[PDB]
Amino acid sequence: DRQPLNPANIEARHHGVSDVPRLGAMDADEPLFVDDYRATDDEWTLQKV
Amino acid sequence: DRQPLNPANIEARHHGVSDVPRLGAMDADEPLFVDDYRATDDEWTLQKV
Amino acid sequence: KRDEKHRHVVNVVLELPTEISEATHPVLATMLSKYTRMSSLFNDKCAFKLDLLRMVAVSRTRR
Amino acid sequence: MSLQFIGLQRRDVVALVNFLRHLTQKPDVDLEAHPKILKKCGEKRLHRRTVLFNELMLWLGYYRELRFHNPDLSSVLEEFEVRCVAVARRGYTYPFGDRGKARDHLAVLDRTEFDTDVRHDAEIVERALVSAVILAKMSVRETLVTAIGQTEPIAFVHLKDTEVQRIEENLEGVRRNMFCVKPLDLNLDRHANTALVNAVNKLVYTGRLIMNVRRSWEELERKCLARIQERCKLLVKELRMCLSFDSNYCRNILKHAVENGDSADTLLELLIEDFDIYVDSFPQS
Repeated sequence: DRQPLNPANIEARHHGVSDVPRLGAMDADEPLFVDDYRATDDEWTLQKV
Repeated sequence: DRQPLNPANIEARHHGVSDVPRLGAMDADEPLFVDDYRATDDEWTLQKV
Repeated sequence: KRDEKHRHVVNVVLELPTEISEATHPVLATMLSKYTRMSSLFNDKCAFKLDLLRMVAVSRTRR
Repeated sequence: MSLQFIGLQRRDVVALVNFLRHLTQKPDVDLEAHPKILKKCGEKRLHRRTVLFNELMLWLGYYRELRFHNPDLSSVLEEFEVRCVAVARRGYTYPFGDRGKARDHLAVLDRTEFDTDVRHDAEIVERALVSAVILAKMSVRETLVTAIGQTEPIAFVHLKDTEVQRIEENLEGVRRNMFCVKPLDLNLDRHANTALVNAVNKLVYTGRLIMNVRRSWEELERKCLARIQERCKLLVKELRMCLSFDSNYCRNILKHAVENGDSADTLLELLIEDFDIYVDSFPQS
């Protein structure tokens, strides 16, 4: 959006449990859900290359 | 008296009703009784002049 | 009564045909209770259908 | 004090005194908001002068209980002062992008001092709050709006949207009931935010609480004095029809205008003190 999405206040997503509003907000621009895994700089380098 | 009367908790007025303590306050100096129609400045300068 | 809410959601939001219902499907029998309490979002039926698909998938997993 | 009416049954009287006894326990404290306590004054069943006199006595008891229940302002102002000094110290220790634009807004934040009146407090907290929120926006390096002649909106920074809905629900509950307090079970401190952002969030919570309390109290007192003055005008123009002793006594006690709170106080005192004179003038049932 116009503002940065820096802190962990915007991103959260479950898997396997019923979560309808993350599907209702799917294609909306604000929340940007994430899979709760931060790849290290090694896999980051691998993805980059 | 010795005290400034600008404490507005000393002043009251009643007209056309049975106010006995106002009639007790004849020749009394502490509670001043002033009508609840304060004069504006235009009718103040006329009184002055 | 909540029966009208159940039939309304299963015939308008879900478009589930008649041969499959909460008397025939236990995942609907456990998701009706969480589909009543959602008041809005009824214009976008597709999100409810996708949630129902992923719930009936995750109920039928051996892991 | 016996807030004594003239027309209703005693169940209505003890219901009204229970209502005024338990204003602060009740939420949404407004006479227009509560229908049944307003229409229990006896509309369309009694005459006009009696229902208007009972509505006047209802509004005067209402304003007496509004003055009675003490909106206090010491703790909120001292917490605002310690919090504004704390966020100023958190602003000096924090590294921003540029320092002059942060510096004069910090200097604005150093000039947050108050008087004993509260008329200027509700306008100085908005400049304190826009300075605090632009420090919050420049501390994380987010793009603030820079239109010509544009103001920054008083917004919470870096919060979850359900937490925004919960805190605005609490502030709306403050806006409905000024005396009652609903506890903030939510903790504002989050590990995913800087301590400066936590300080600004506490500042904006305190400042919005101050603004909502002052605004709600102001509109309530202006509304109730306006309705009292309209009611007493209706009484003095309806008492012009009868020219008796007791009707003239009621006109002379309804002569005193109600522009001040103590005027309403002494009007209620000398209305209920000399009650038995004018009561025969009004028609009952």
